[PDB]
Amino acid sequence: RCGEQGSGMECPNNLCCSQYGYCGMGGDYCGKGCQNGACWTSKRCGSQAGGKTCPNNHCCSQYGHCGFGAEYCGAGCQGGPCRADIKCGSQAGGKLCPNNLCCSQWGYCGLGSEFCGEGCQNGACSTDKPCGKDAGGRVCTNNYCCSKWGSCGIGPGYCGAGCQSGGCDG
Amino acid sequence: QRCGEQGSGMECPNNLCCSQYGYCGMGGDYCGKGCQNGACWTSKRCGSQAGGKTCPNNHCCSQYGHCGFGAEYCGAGCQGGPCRADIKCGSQAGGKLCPNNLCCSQWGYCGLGSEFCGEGCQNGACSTDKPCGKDAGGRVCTNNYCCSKWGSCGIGPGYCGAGCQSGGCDG
Ligand SMILES: CC(=O)N[C@H]1[C@@H](OC(=O)NCCCOCCOCCOCCCNC(=O)O[C@H]2O[C@H](CO)[C@@H](O)[C@H](O)[C@H]2NC(C)=O)O[C@H](CO)[C@@H](O)[C@@H]1O
Ligand SMILES: CC(=O)N[C@H]1[C@@H](OC(=O)NCCCOCCOCCOCCCNC(=O)O[C@H]2O[C@H](CO)[C@@H](O)[C@H](O)[C@H]2NC(C)=O)O[C@H](CO)[C@@H](O)[C@@H]1O
Repeated sequence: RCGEQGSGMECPNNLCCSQYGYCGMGGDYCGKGCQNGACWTSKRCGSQAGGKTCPNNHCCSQYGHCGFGAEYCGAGCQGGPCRADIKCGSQAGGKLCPNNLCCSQWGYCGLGSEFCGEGCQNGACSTDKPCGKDAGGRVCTNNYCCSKWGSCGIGPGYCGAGCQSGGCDG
Repeated sequence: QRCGEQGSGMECPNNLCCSQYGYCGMGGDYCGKGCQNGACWTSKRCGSQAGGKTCPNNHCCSQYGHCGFGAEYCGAGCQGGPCRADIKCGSQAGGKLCPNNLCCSQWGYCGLGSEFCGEGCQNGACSTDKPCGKDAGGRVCTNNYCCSKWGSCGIGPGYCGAGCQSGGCDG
């Protein structure tokens, strides 16, 4: 299942999540009731939608609609994989990258070893620095949960029993 | 309920990692060894370097065939996903299809949204929903989409199952 019926799961290759939480293509999926993917009626995002982000890594246009191509990812792009470089980190007042993108040592948002590897400042860093009581009490970035084992992440093993800090369950 | 191979190739929201066990999260247990999609610490391979495989989660395929985001991945040499360069398609570019079900606009560019998927859309996830099959003079869908017994194009058991007239029907 996808969307609401499956913890916000998204379909592969821009397939549409129907109102019943099934992946497909055509009116019964992409038409009325479409939850995510290549929905015929584009989702709202950005300033026009209270800062809401686009699903499926779609770009948020200057008009607050989700999609792909120059009109969405080009000039005035508000979110998603915008064509413009996106600044983050201590170079930009500690600004986080949206959608868990990694902030590189240089203060740019992205994914891949150049971003998530050595010097990664926030997001889905691969550096896996220890947190919690055995790490001076370092809290994770992005409000990620610090597990009882002193590692940062999201999931029952991080946010559940023994969660030391972050988005711990409650 | 599950992601990855445990959940019909399902993908996590917001680049969350699908663990080797088909659950969504962040950190080593999900993004580390066994990660299936999302922000895997070891980026998936794509493009020419990997048999033309496309990146999951709509990540960019860099010139070197690794999945990710940023100028290094979506900029110069980008082979797939939301590349920064405009992507040509349709009659303007020899009837080329768009990847990942993206719509080919009236102008022959790949994208998503009404400008691309609306009037004049040539292939991909067009919202124009033009008829197919016995009542459309035997016309077939683009992208090898299934034509349902009802005469509409799509993918799913209602389109590809019983009564399927053309496309990638079941069997
Ligand atoms: C982006 C956005 O948020 N769009 C909204 C918004 O949509 C619009 O506002 N649409 C207005 C239609 C666009 O008309 C505005 C004029 O644009 C000026 C530029 O010239 C227009 C035609 C030439 N553009 C063109 O041919 O673009 C193509 O080629 C370009 C290369 O030159 C390429 O960069 C573009 O990506 C191409 N665009 C397509 C669709 O192929 O509201 C809609 C209704 O709620 C909504 O559905 C839509 O999602
Ligand atoms: C990371 C970053 O912030 N890049 C920024 C940043 O870029 C720079 O600062 N670039 C200037 C030089 C970078 O600083 C040099 C030190 O960093 C070294 C990083 O290591 C790069 C080594 C080459 N990597 C490589 O080949 O990766 C490929 O193979 C890897 C191993 O298999 C694999 O993990 C990668 O995924 C591969 N990369 C790609 C793109 O496929 O600012 C730019 C604006 O000025 C901005 O556009 C750019 O996005």
